[PDB]
Amino acid sequence: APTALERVQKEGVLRVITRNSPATYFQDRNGETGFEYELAKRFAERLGVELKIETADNLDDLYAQLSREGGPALAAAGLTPGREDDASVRYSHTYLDVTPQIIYRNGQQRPTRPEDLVGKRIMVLKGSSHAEQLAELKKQYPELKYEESDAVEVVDLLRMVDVGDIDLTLVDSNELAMNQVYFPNVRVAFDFGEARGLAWALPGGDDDSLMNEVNAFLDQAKKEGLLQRLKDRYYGHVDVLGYVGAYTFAQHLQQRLPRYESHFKQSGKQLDTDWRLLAAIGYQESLWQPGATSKTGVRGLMMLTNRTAQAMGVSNRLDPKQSIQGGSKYFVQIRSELPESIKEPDRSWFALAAYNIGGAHLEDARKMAEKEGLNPNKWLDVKKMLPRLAQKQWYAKTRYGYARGGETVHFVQNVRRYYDILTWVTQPQ
Ligand SMILES: CC(=O)N[C@H]1[C@H](O[C@H]2C[C@@H](C(=O)NCCS(=O)(=O)O)[NH2+][C@@H]2CO)O[C@H](CO)[C@@H](OS(=O)(=O)O)[C@@H]1O
Ligand SMILES: CC(=O)N[C@@H]1[C@@H](O[C@H](C)C(=O)O)[C@H](O[C@@H]2O[C@H](CO)[C@@H](O)[C@H](O)[C@H]2NC(C)=O)[C@@H](CO)O[C@H]1O
Ligand SMILES: [Cl-]
Ligand SMILES: [Cl-]
Ligand SMILES: [Cl-]
Ligand SMILES: [Mg+2]
Ligand SMILES: [Mg+2]
Ligand SMILES: [Mg+2]
Repeated sequence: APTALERVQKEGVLRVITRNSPATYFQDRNGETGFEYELAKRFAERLGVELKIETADNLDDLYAQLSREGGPALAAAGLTPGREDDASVRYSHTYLDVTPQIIYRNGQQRPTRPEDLVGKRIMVLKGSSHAEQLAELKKQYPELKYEESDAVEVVDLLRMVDVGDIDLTLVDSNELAMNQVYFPNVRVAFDFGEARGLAWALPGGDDDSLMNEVNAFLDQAKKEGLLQRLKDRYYGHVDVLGYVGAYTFAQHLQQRLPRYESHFKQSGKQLDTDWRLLAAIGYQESLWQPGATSKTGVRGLMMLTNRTAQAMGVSNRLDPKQSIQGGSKYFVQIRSELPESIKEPDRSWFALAAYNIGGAHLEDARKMAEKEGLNPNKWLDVKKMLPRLAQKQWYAKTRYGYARGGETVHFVQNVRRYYDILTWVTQPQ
């Protein structure tokens, strides 16, 4: 009889079940994203098969699907293995350590240990390891009360805390980091339990043909730095922006962006470009503040120089609509002017670089890349060269000389992250 691996290879497709959420798998007009989506896509490529994503609305359904006749090959969904073995399911080697955290609302008193969870309105996801944690606690503190939802995602639980619908929830630290940027009031109360490893889940039984390939792949993903890169993209917001930076973005998202969103959308539509990337530029430049001012005379929401403003037909840099339109037009123009050899998505990142440092200094970095045997059409390569423009040992012999290339790297990195954050916004219940 055909093995699990042989079935997949024969069918030419790897069916992967997951949750529908930015952390795992998420659809947006510009494509599909998610930590689990990208990791599973790489695994399917390793196997030389097509990835087919299936989703479940809660964990019970996810595990039921995995254990059904005709079910998917594996589940990739930020799964925490249960405390006890169950014949219905087997787990891979773990690929991410996360820490469960009790989450509370700033403005209310912070519980600091498990006993403080008594007397609170708590909600967690049904069928979760988090629910098990509380069930175990309830044996010690019978007055403990908590509710379980089988019809929402973690973003919804965190929103409930943010607006005061509940007092507390319990989530994985990576989920908190990803969502901190949406909820200005949520805070970590304390770490509840030891860190644990997330793992892919396979059907029960004694067929190890696919499992061994999964584990070989995960080890390779770790070695290549793929796990780290995905971790940083999806779960790195607090690591990179800082914790205060993260919940401060959340405040600005709630209070400032609604004042300007229509302008960004208007400009994006007329320029045929994603408004959320435009908005991300605006956040990095001014934190969405139309009266902002840099040290060097640059002003406004999109931080246009007077030269750029004039060139774009901006007559008032301090007017949010004009700044947005001018900055957006400029970004689009310089993206269009990039060498044809630079392809998307890299092309957009090079355009961000040029927005900040100008096309001339950017060309110097591309020339440097080529000289170093790197690919001048790949952003990740040229990004390595940009900081050299701030160092005399490198910039003195370049055509255009000194430039703050380190700043530019930071600029592009931050805008790309804010762009992701805006793309991953979901609607409340
Ligand atoms: C939107 C805009 O006006 N960008 C201009 C950019 O300003 C940057 C400058 C930066 C800035 O002022 N950073 C702060 C420096 S400091 O903290 O005040 O010292 N912010 C602006 C947009 O990202 O400088 C470059 C390079 O000269 C210009 O390229 S060039 O015309 O081809 O030379 C580019 O036009
Ligand atoms: C140290 C730091 O974090 N500074 C931030 C500042 O960036 C400066 C230039 C820096 O990193 O040294 C940043 O200000 C904007 O930075 C972008 C480039 O990333 C510039 O193009 C803008 O002109 C700058 N705007 C202003 C008003 O200075 C701001 C917020 O993004 O935060 C600073 O803490
Ligand atoms: Cl999420
Ligand atoms: Cl620099
Ligand atoms: Cl980057
Ligand atoms: Mg749902
Ligand atoms: Mg999980
Ligand atoms: Mg210069």
